[PDB]
Amino acid sequence: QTWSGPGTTKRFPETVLARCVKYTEIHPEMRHVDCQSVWDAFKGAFISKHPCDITEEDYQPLMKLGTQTVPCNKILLWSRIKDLAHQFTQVQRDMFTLEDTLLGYLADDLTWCGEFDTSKINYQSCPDWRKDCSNNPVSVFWKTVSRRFAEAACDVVHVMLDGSRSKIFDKDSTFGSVQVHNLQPEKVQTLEAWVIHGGREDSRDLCQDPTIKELESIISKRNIQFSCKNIYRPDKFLQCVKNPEDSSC
Ligand SMILES: NC(=O)c1ccc[n+]([C@@H]2O[C@H](COP(=O)([O-])OP(=O)(O)OC[C@H]3O[C@@H](n4cnc5c(N)ncnc54)[C@H](O)[C@@H]3O)[C@@H](O)[C@H]2O)c1
Repeated sequence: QTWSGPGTTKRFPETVLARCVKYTEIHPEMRHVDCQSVWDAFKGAFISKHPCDITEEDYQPLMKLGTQTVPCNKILLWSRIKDLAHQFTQVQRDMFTLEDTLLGYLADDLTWCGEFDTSKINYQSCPDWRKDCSNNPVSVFWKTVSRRFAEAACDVVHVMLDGSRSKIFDKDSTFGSVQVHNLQPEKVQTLEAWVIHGGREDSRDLCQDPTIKELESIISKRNIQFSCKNIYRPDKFLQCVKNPEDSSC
């Protein structure tokens, strides 16, 4: 092991390519996209580069090719609750997480890195953001696209949070550290948090949690309004999303 983190996901190239093909077949706005070109831009960002010396500039060709206009008022951010967030947008096709854009979809759940001294993809190990270095191919990609997604948002921006974390709002998460600080005060009217409950019996009003007050305070300073909703039963939440024209929802 050079690095502490998992190596590049097996079949990474085929996977990105196949994801690109699938995405561009499904999403008509991205029909102009040449997936081979996308892949080549993606590779170019990290191949032959030291995996602790990646910059946002490295991903600019990919950002260019992956240019996508998402409805700015229909953005769902999330933190620590990836699965519910995606289940939600799979059904509420009106709304978009980052992983519902081409670039986020290409990269979701994947790891990748290269090596400085060669042009090969490193399937053995990749830098861990913590135990190794922060400017790695994965962390730099996610910070860049997460920032740009946040910059794109307008009107009411929603964020799904895991109410079972004990830092429900975590300043150190990508949401907390990058996206909160890149919501444009000129465009964003309200950030509304949906705090997802995840455990036994009748729960507190988690919108009163100190970390939520922290989030509210941060965003208020940025001249953006804050709203918060408890989602007490995520299972019933999704069921209501799947069939909304139904009493009890
Ligand atoms: N799809 C993703 O894996 C991804 C990663 C980072 C950020 N984001 C965007 O930011 C928000 C969620 O990120 P979050 O950190 O608040 O929630 P989170 O802590 O749950 O992170 C989501 C995933 O990204 C990984 N991750 C988080 N920060 C990372 C970093 N700096 N370097 C490498 N991997 C990292 C985590 O291990 C986890 O698998 C969402 O709005 C999302 O669209 C998505």
